[PDB]
Amino acid sequence: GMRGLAVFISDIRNCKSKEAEIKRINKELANIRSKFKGDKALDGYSKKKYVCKLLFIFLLGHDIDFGHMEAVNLLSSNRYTEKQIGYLFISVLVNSNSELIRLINNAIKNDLASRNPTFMGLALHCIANVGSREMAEAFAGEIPKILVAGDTMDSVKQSAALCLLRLYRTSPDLVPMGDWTSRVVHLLNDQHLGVVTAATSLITTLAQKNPEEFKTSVSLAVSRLSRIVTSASTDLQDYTYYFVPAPWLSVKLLRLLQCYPPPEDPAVRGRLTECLETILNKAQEPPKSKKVQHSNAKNAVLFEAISLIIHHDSEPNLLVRACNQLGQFLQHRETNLRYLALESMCTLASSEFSHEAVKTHIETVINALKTERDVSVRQRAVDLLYAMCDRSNAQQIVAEMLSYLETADYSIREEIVLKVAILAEKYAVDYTWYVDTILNLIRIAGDYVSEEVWYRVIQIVINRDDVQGYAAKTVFEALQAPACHENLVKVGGYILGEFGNLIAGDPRSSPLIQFNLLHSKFHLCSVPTRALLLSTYIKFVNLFPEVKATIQDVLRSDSQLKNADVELQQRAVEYLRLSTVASTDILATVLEEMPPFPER
Amino acid sequence: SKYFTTNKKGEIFELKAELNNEKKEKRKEAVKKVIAAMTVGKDVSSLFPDVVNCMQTDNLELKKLVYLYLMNYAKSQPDMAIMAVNSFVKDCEDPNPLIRALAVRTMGCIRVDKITEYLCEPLRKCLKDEDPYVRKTAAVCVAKLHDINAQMVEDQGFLDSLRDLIADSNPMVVANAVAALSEISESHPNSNLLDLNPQNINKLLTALNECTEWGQIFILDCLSNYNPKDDREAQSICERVTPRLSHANSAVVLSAVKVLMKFLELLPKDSDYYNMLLKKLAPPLVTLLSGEPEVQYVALRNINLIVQKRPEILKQEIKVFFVKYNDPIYVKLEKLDIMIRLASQANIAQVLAELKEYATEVDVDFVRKAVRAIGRCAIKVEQSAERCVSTLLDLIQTKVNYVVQEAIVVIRDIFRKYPNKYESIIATLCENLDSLDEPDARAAMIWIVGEYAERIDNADELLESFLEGFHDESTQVQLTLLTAIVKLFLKKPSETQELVQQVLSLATQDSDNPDLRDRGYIYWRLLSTDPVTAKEVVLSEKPLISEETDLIEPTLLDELICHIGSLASVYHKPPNAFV
Amino acid sequence: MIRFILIQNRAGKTRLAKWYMQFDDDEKQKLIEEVHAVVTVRDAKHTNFVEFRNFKIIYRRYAGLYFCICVDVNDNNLAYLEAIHNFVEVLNEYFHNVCELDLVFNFYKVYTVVDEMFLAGEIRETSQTKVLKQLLMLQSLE
Amino acid sequence: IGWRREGIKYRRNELFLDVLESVNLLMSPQGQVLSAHVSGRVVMKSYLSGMPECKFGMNDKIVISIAIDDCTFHQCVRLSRSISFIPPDGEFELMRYRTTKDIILPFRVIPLVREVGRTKLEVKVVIKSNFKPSLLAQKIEVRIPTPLNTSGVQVICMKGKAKYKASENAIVWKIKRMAGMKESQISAEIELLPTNDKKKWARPPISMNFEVPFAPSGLKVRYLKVFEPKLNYSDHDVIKWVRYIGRSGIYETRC
Amino acid sequence: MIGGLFIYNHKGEVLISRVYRDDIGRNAVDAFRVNVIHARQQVRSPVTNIARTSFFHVKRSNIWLAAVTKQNVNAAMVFEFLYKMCDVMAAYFGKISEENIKNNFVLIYELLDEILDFGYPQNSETGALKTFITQQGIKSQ
Ligand SMILES: O=P(O)(O)O[C@H]1[C@@H](OP(=O)(O)O)[C@@H](OP(=O)(O)O)[C@@H](OP(=O)(O)O)[C@@H](OP(=O)(O)O)[C@H]1OP(=O)(O)O
Repeated sequence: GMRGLAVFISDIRNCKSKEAEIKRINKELANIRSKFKGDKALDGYSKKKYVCKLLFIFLLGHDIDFGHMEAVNLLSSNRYTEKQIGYLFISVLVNSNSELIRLINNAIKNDLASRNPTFMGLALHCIANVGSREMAEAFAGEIPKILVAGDTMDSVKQSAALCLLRLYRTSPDLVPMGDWTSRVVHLLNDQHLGVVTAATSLITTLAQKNPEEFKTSVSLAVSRLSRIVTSASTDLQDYTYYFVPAPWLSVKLLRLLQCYPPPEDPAVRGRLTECLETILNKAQEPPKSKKVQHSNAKNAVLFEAISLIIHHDSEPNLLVRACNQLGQFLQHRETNLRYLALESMCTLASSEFSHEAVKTHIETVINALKTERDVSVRQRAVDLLYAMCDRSNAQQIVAEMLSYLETADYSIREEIVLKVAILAEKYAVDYTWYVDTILNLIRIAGDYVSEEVWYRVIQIVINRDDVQGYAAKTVFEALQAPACHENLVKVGGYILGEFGNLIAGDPRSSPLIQFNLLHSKFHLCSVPTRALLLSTYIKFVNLFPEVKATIQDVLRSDSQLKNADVELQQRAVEYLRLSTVASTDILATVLEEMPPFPER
Repeated sequence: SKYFTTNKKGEIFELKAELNNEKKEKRKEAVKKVIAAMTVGKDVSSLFPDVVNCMQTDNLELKKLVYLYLMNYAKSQPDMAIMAVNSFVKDCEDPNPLIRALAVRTMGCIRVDKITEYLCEPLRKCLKDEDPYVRKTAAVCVAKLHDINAQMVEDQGFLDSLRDLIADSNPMVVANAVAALSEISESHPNSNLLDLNPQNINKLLTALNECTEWGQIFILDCLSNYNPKDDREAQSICERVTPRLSHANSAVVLSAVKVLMKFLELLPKDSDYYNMLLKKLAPPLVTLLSGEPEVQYVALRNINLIVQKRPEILKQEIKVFFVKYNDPIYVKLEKLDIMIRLASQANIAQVLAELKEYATEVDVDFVRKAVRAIGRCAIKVEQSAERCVSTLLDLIQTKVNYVVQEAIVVIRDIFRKYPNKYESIIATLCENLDSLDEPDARAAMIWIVGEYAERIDNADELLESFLEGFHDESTQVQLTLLTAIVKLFLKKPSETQELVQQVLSLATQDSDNPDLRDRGYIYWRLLSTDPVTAKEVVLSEKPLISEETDLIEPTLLDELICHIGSLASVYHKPPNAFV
Repeated sequence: MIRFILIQNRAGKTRLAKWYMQFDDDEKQKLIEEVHAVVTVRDAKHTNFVEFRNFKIIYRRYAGLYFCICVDVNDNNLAYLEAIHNFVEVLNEYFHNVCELDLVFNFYKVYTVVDEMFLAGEIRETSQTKVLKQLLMLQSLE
Repeated sequence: IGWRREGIKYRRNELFLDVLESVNLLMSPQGQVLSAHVSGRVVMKSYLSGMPECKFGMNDKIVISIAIDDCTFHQCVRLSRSISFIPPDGEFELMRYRTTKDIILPFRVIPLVREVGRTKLEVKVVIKSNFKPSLLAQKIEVRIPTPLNTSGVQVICMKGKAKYKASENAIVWKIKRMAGMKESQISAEIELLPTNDKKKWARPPISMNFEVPFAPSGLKVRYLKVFEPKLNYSDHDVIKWVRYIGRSGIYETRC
Repeated sequence: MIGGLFIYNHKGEVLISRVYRDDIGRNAVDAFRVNVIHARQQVRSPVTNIARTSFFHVKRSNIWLAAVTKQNVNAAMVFEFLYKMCDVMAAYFGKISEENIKNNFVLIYELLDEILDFGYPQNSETGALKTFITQQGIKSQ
């Protein structure tokens, strides 16, 4: 290698301070020019190396405002290691100086025009790494030529295809659909799969604006994919990776095919179906290696096939088969596969030919969530249950959501509560179910529950009223946990104030017990809740006279009557003196049943 | 697979060469470089045998580096430090006490039951060691030992071994056995810490004279726990603690103050010690607001409780707590709380001037709390009210939006405290109805039209101005406006009905809020049933809000006085909040 | 397509960076920080895939270096997850049990290896066999 | 000096500070902040006699296609905690900044989208105001884009009002005002004429506009002290307003 | 007492640390990172209680010095301790900055074992420590 490089680097690591680093960097920069300016011209070794150091410094994050001419002269060296560093330097530090750009283009002109594929290589990569407009103008017409010419070497070909692709993404106008097209297409039948792999990328990008121009590829892509996926143990030994034949080219071919509708030639359609059926079978075969690389490679192919199946949306057997294979992934230690499986099923649940297939796995989705650890995976499990939810599901879905919530983290609570409410509204069988859901939603995670939603659950307990006693007891048994949060105390206290009589008969839930329970929440609650509890409290004075004085002395108290809050003190005075002044007929007139709400 | 796990080259192999290189200056550089790698999360565990062999040394700086490295694996995995245990015990009857201690502290920062065996007896010798830096580190080590689970009964030849070292010829040593003692003691059965007590106090409060900055405090804190009997016992206890304007203000100072306030249950002014002690305590506390900003916050959170208990102490000293513009927000705010806790009938003088200062500044949060503060001035001290309301009226004239709204809210609470007094101002207050965005303020005006409806004739058109956009409106305002208008009616029938239909009809028929709906009905069922019994039930003489705002329940306040140093003293919360 | 590839250590320090999109150096630095923040915070219970700005990142951790490919949302996750490993196997053969410092002292050769396997935001060559043979032919030259 | 000429005088020495911030977000339908940045500037409007020396103080938040953390001060600003300057007279920009960390996102947008085959699309979107309840956000708009092949649309919303605009392929929902710590919903049943004929609907994001009375970066002004040496008045004599306006920039949620 | 001492950088990264009680794991370091260092619209105070765990902190240029416990400690002490550690460090290597911290990892571990045993604040004014401390501080300007 270059000793002076290795030393500079070792000195930079031994440095015991960002001071000393910066000193050793400024030292080298002086030395480097110096020697660039110096009267004695340098050997290739030294240019090559000092450029290289400049690149290094740059990659540590420091500025470099010279070197560029020296990097450019290396281009014209006939020594590979010298070219390589010059080409790397200009690829990493792109400078504006249109004097240099012209020189760089000469070098590329020569190297390309040399017939040396290493030099052709460096040239094509430089172009491809930099993609300058000026580079496009110099070369965009030549690259297709090199790509097709009968005589250029495979490695050059590969490098030229992807070069061209980049020229097409940054400078499309310098890449008209000339005459090379079909000769590009023919590359799909090359023996060197690296070449095939390169061309497929090119063609894919080209066929998104130019479908008719490359529509020839479909047939040759199907042929290749099918020969590939049926290849034996001892076939494509180069391109077999952990017993999987040509996973990356397979993916790519499958992707090219997503540019087009189903092949129009029946026989072709058939070869493609045979093909996918085959991929789909291999997923059912057990691993040939216990190494995760094998199945990741296999599944990459599977999933791209699954994508193709979705996009064609035309073979219902395949969609169904795809669902079921996805479903078996949901029960896997691989977080990666769990994740991708939920992802693809979610897509699959919006096509008729697959919607009901997806519904089939409800139970597995729920069991996966019920025991999942990656939050992104839980997230997506819940999104699937929302996707697959209808009338047949609503209740099973809601019940498990609720169940999951009882012991849920926090990460996920917010989303599920929102979902529970929404599905409840849309799919409520009967009023009662709904109320059973909401009240329990509120008991478990009322901190996330909307006002609109708790307004509604109260507002509903009128119209179809026969739920009042249930509501009353539920709210009660809920409230009597030491745990217990605010929007419960709100709905809890509103309901018991209004229908607590239906549960006062039980001595486990007497007026006095109801009351104290509520009051053991009171001084912990925000002031609007206490405004509400104060109304509960006087309703209690009216319904239960057995307990009017326990209540009056919580009202006569200082902390109620001299309350800093206007509404609290207003109510505590208005109510204290209601229980005192007027009649008992009056009191009962004023705090009666409370009329039912109107409609939408 | 095991890519980059390569052992036969890379940075690990390189550093291993240098840990084995025969020049101890290059080996020192290895061990540092390995300490620097742990610190950047590199797995240097591979090297542990080569780094342990660097301890086979004369050079001090070298052993020192290895102990550091071994101390990093104490907490990380205590299993990784079970493998140099045989030559720890060796390194604690060593020549040089610097090394002796260095095996004891590192033995006691390891957390598994392979530690009981080799250390039970060597620590027995570091407490009987003739060098006090080792007995400083043995004392703290005895404390470390209890930490690891189980009671043990050879442990009751260890508690006593500690009690010995409370009696010692070194304030560093004794003051640490003390720290050990109270801590170990608070995994609590009752009668622990030997009540050879009348004596051992004399040993603590002598140590405290000559003691280090931090030795004093472990002392001070361990006293307060105990209740003396009778009575003049208390006297000299407290006459020793006197020179605490010491080193570590405020830990020293406040850990004293803690003691100097549990023992203020004397027959007080039978002998004026009480009057001596209280003259003393003002100056030192005052000094802690010169200290540093953080240290202050704590000081003030204690001062706050202290001022509520023994208000005499800082009564004369309010200017101490005036706000500096550059004070962090949290020192500003606690300053403010206390400024009002001390607002005497006399110092409202500048105190009020000192808040007009604050409400004109740029820190919007602090501005607001300042004009609240003026509020609870008018409310605490009755004779300021007139001048507070004047100031408030001035601030409102500036037209600074946030100041106005805060002021209006405060003015409402003042009317409630001093009814039928500041009524001409109402007219000038309604002038600013244009620019009240915030719910609170709108609710205050509305309540103020109130309540004084029968004073003002436009009152209807005013209250009607809100019925347009009754929704869009804070449910607090809605409530307040409901109540406001039933007042209007309960003193002007015929006149009001123009509108009062609307408002009951909007709470009852239009509002989704069930609490609000309730209230419309309740009022609808009073008014449209009994035209006089309603007046009784609403317009009753409400009692006067007495200033309960900032104020702690007197029982809880004594709990927190018996804690003044601690965390509970900052949270103003009992330790039940964190078991 | 691939937008960029990074190799980084636990500490945040970059050991390789190859960009297939226009960014200024300030931005390149910001992205390098952002990626470190996202990836060093995840234990082995997390997936190897995570959304990142308007793209996503496939990553794997070999000891104390994180290999990271940032790609388009619609690109195949496992394809790239295994591209990474295929690349690491090449690196491992080319440097005979590769270690972090190999990528430091030979940093300019690392780019050679990359351009072999990736060009213009796409997989170029996947064959370990071919890549090594080219690489060793390249090394023998002057 | 050279930005502040000699012998200025005013009966009434005032100054105004306007903190003006724009907040940008991209977010996943799961609520993962993919990118976010705030662009800000403090604008000072100063009417102060003489040559006032000013000492300005603020909280920790600012440190001194890809957003970079940055801060740029007026030519007048000197550095040392705190910033100090003799300001130009009237209005000027004291500082410009950009932050990327610890941004306060005024709203969470939670989309629920459901492609029923190829003929109906169901869209629900809930927005949560994520700030102090005592504060109010205004000029809220939610803009929910629809696919091109949209036959028709029916929309229900309980708060504000909304409607489908076909030239813009968008449901546009408006809320005049909304307090912190509230929640709101809209539902939409969109009908689809099925062309396509290749390519699933490539779905553009949901975007919001709003305005809030605080700095989504967290910037808080703590002091601004005026010291005029020659003249008659002091910092106690100077009237001072602060305003915070937080505006939406590109505030996007993928659906 | 002082059950955990961590020093962060301007991004909530643990630059260097030393636990003193097993009663606090990773769950501590994160809480402080998430709620204090990357705090949103919260009432900042030098002392915070989250997860039933208390947190003290000071700030130096861009550096976060934290101190942590589940005990009912002498609050006043912690800050007093902490200002002296900063008195110590700055007298070994000047400015108390992310760089200078970074240059002196070996040294700082050493001040820590010495300045603080099992969490108990010990004799920690410069001159006393010239005996017990072997390293020098890499001062830069
Ligand atoms: O490091 P130094 O001892 O100063 O030697 C350097 C230099 O190394 P750096 O410039 O990279 O530090 C050369 O390169 P290497 O071969 O070590 O990589 C070179 O030596 P060569 O001429 O053999 O290349 C040269 O010249 P010299 O031969 O005179 O030592 C020069 O030293 P000067 O700075 O004294 O020219």
